[PDB]
Amino acid sequence: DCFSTNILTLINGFDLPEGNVTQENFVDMQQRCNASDPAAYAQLVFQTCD
Amino acid sequence: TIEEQAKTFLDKFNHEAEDLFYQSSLASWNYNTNITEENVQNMNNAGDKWSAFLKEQSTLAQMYPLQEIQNLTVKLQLQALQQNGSSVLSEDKSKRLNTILNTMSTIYSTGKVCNPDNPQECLLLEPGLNEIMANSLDYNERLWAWESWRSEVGKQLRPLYEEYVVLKNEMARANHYEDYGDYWRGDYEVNGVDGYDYSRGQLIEDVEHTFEEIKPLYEHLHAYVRAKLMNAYPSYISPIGCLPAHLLGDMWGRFWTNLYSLTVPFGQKPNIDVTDAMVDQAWDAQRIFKEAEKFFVSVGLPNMTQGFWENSMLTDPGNVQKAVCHPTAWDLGKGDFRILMCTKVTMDDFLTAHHEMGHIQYDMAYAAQPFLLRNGANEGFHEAVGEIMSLSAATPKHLKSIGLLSPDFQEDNETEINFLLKQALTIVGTLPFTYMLEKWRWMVFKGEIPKDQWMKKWWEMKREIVGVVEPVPHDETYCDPASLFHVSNDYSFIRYYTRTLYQFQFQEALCQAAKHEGPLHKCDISNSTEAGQKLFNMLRLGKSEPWTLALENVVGAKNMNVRPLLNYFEPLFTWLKDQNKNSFVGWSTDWSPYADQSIKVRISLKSALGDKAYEWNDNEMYLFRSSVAYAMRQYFLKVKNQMILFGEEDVRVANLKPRISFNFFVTAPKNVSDIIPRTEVEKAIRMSRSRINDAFRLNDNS
Amino acid sequence: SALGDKAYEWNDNEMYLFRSSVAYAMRQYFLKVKNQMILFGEEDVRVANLKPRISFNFFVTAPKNVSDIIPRTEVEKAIRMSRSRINDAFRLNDNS
Ligand SMILES: *[C@@H]1O[C@H](CO)[C@@H](O[C@@H]2O[C@H](CO)[C@@H](O)[C@H](O)[C@H]2NC(C)=O)[C@H](O)[C@H]1NC(C)=O
Ligand SMILES: *[C@@H]1O[C@H](CO)[C@@H](O[C@@H]2O[C@H](CO)[C@@H](O)[C@H](O)[C@H]2NC(C)=O)[C@H](O)[C@H]1NC(C)=O
Ligand SMILES: *[C@@H]1O[C@H](CO)[C@@H](O[C@@H]2O[C@H](CO)[C@@H](O)[C@H](O)[C@H]2NC(C)=O)[C@H](O)[C@H]1NC(C)=O
Ligand SMILES: *[C@@H]1O[C@H](CO)[C@@H](O[C@@H]2O[C@H](CO)[C@@H](O)[C@H](O)[C@H]2NC(C)=O)[C@H](O)[C@H]1NC(C)=O
Ligand SMILES: *[C@@H]1O[C@H](CO)[C@@H](O[C@@H]2O[C@H](CO)[C@@H](O)[C@H](O)[C@H]2NC(C)=O)[C@H](O)[C@H]1NC(C)=O
Ligand SMILES: *[C@@H]1O[C@H](CO)[C@@H](O[C@@H]2O[C@H](CO)[C@@H](O)[C@H](O)[C@H]2NC(C)=O)[C@H](O)[C@H]1NC(C)=O
Ligand SMILES: *[C@@H]1O[C@H](CO)[C@@H](O[C@@H]2O[C@H](CO)[C@@H](O)[C@H](O)[C@H]2NC(C)=O)[C@H](O)[C@H]1NC(C)=O
Ligand SMILES: *[C@@H]1O[C@H](CO)[C@@H](O)[C@H](O)[C@H]1NC(C)=O
Ligand SMILES: *[C@@H]1O[C@H](CO)[C@@H](O)[C@H](O)[C@H]1NC(C)=O
Repeated sequence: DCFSTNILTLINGFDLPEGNVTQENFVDMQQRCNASDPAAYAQLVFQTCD
Repeated sequence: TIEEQAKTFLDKFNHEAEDLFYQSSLASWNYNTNITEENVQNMNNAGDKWSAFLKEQSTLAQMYPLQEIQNLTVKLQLQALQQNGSSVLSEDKSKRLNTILNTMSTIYSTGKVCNPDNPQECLLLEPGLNEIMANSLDYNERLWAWESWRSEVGKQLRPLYEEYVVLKNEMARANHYEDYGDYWRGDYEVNGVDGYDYSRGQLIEDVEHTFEEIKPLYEHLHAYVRAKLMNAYPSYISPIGCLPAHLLGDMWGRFWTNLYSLTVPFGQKPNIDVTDAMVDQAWDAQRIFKEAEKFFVSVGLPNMTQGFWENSMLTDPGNVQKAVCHPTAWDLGKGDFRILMCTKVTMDDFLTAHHEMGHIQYDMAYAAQPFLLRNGANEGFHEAVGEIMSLSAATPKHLKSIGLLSPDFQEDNETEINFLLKQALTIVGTLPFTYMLEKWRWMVFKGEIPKDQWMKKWWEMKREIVGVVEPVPHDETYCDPASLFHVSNDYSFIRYYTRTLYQFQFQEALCQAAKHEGPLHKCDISNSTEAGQKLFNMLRLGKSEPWTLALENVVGAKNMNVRPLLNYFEPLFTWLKDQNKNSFVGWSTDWSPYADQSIKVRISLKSALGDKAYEWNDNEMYLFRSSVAYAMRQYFLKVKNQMILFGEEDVRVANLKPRISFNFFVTAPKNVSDIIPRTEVEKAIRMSRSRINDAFRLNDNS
Repeated sequence: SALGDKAYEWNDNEMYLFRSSVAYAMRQYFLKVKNQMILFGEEDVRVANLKPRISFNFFVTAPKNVSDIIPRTEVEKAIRMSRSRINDAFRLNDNS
């Protein structure tokens, strides 16, 4: 549930299609998102869960 | 080889073309000075005879090569006659393009909009709508006119424009050109000279470079105008946002001149007005032409031929004959030139006389050149000469010299600031618009912009480059740029950029030849033999040589420059910088006039339905708009006890995203200026949310 | 019958919603089968013979052509395709 919350936060932040990000393609899409539009991702509060 | 019969054919063609061009020019002049239908066909078939030479051009496309013509003049004439134009297209496609162009012109010329409450009388564009957009100070009337003209004319003109761009791209590609934009840019292309070359693509970047030196000054002007509008329409413009598009003095925003009455730096002291003194001197509308000709010859220009004085349409007789007298310098040729311009007693006509006589002086200076080379260097020089002539003839010292503007008057600098701002509202308010429009057209022809993102890119560039925001969202069914005269009627728009620069360069160099001391805008040209010789060392060149050489012969530069314009407007720049201590110079590209009352919607189909979830297309958007209209109807009926006919056209939607998230707002049925406040929309959604949800198979979280 | 208690009243706004639903169904059928995009509206759905039983006749026309009537077979096919959505928009199920 924590991972799902993180995915939802990113999706709502950058308005990507709902089914594009998943459990395993999260880090690369996160990197792509900060590279594309910096200084707007910084407003997001990301929590870590392992 | 060959050169021998090439020349011989050029000579024979010139001999057989000059006379019929002369006859056609006489026929057109007689049509224009006296509107009679009986001779219209008499000249129409005459034009057909000139079209005969078109088929003669077919005789120079097969056996005449290109690389073997080493000489310059014969090559220039040959390539000026070699082009096939639109003839390479098939007959069916050619007639399709012709009927498309005619349909677009007719739609623009005879379009009508009218009131939502009295639909019995409608308004055209040229009278009525233009007066509303120029004179009215009402927010609602201006918004209605802007949005209504957009809706009707753009929605009619979109698909014709799509077919037009497809066909024109095909025709240009089949004519050894990359695209149609390349065909348009080919006017400036110069090659085969080894040192003065100018590529078609290079022009693009040059234009961009020039705009980089304009963005500061314009920005300040923009900010100033914003402040002066905040008093006219309070609570409508954000101090840190862009200007609304319908408040800019006219329908499209090409010029900000009509804002002058609202944005006078010092309204207590008026500027120069001399028509009262001109009337007091009681001068007929004949002596001003003689005085202007004397001023023209004082700088060393050749005397004007007697034929212009003997036969011309100078002043309207005032009899039962009613013919249009729009200003025009007719150059029928062979020493026969005329002026067609109705003369009144104003400053405007007095300066238009100088403009037209500069035009004809340019045109007659190079009469010795061949007929095919009897044109200006490019599209920008011909109007630039007239512009510099009128600018030089409008100085207050000139009025003092010519006997007007009585000496008992001190030239205070506040009136100079007023004049500078009035000039800036015209010259500087149009460069971003021209640049953005030509950029949009170039990228549309190039294929960079897909057919489903024309309006998106249009309004993005509008908000980013010009700092102007639309008052209502416009989807892909609109064709706003096609509502311009120059876009629907297939005309080029880049000239108004380059000319606007060229003239100023000239206005420096010539006025430098007169050894000016003070500011540039106060300098004069009259009685400058060196300046006249320098100008004539370009006037007689014509099209025989590349325009770079002609430009260098005057300013010593190989391209267009922006510095003289900034030196022209430096005093106004200093004043504006002084006057904007508190204002936020710049604009933000996120504020919208409708963004306060919008509601955002986010939809998650995959979470709610998982498998067997439907796709989201424009039909689902239609259903959502219908549902919101139903909710608003029910709320207004069951609470406020009023019956209002909301539709799916009253729900305006913006910012659609692949996440399925968008903003929307609601307006009154037949009134675009009336927006339902967000609280009422929230109440209606609260009332009907269960039905809105179950129409789409989603439940309050998706 | 379907809702029993807490059943809503039927006014002209419900007729507007029904016309919008039928227009949506016709749009979807024409887009997804005949490969044409036609802009049907609620003004193209003509309704007659409204009764207190809530029974009425309707037909459909082309968007800007009153002389063009979609034949009953195409309307039947479109209703068959979109009947589930038409039903669940109104809280009724294939028998009410
Ligand atoms: C997202 O971008 C920010 C930029 O603000 C990244 O941070 C900076 O990365 C550089 C390394 O090149 C560091 O020196 C800075 O200290 C970082 N912080 C700044 C400039 O504020 C940040 O790492 C990215 N977010 C992630 C994925 O951690
Ligand atoms: C426009 O100008 C006058 C209108 O006053 C017209 O001139 C006619 O010209 C012919 C040739 O002299 C005369 O025979 C007629 O009597 C004139 N009057 C008529 C018939 O209008 C004419 O309308 C125009 N002039 C032209 C075409 O040359
Ligand atoms: C190229 O052809 C031009 C004409 O198109 C030639 O120019 C003529 O040159 C002769 C002698 O140099 C002069 O008498 C003429 O006045 C020139 N122009 C006319 C009216 O034909 C020229 O000879 C050729 N090449 C050059 C040197 O320009
Ligand atoms: C302008 O039109 C001519 C003829 O209308 C075109 O010439 C054709 O050129 C091609 C390739 O050399 C030949 O194979 C054809 O036989 C020529 N004529 C035909 C039948 O089209 C040419 O497209 C144009 N010429 C230039 C210089 O643009
Ligand atoms: C242009 O005109 C204004 C106002 O006339 C001048 O502003 C000066 O400001 C100082 C400080 O208050 C005052 O002496 C006057 O308001 C103005 N002085 C004079 C001599 O006009 C401004 O200096 C003028 N700029 C010029 C002539 O270049
Ligand atoms: C510029 O040319 C004009 C043409 O003569 C000159 O203007 C005249 O100058 C005399 C000299 O006192 C005045 O009395 C006349 O009234 C002027 N003419 C008019 C129509 O007003 C002027 O002198 C010339 N400038 C130069 C370089 O001498
Ligand atoms: C409106 O609909 C009618 C019939 O659907 C159209 O009339 C037909 O037009 C076609 C093509 O011109 C003819 O072949 C038929 O004979 C016409 N009649 C019928 C009954 O089919 C009419 O063209 C449509 N009008 C518009 C503007 O689309
Ligand atoms: C999912 O991510 C890829 C790469 O970023 C990109 O194609 C797009 O954002 C998404 N894919 C599709 C087909 O939309
Ligand atoms: C030009 O022609 C007119 C004829 O009226 C003459 O008066 C004038 O002196 C001429 N201009 C000159 C010689 O500069």
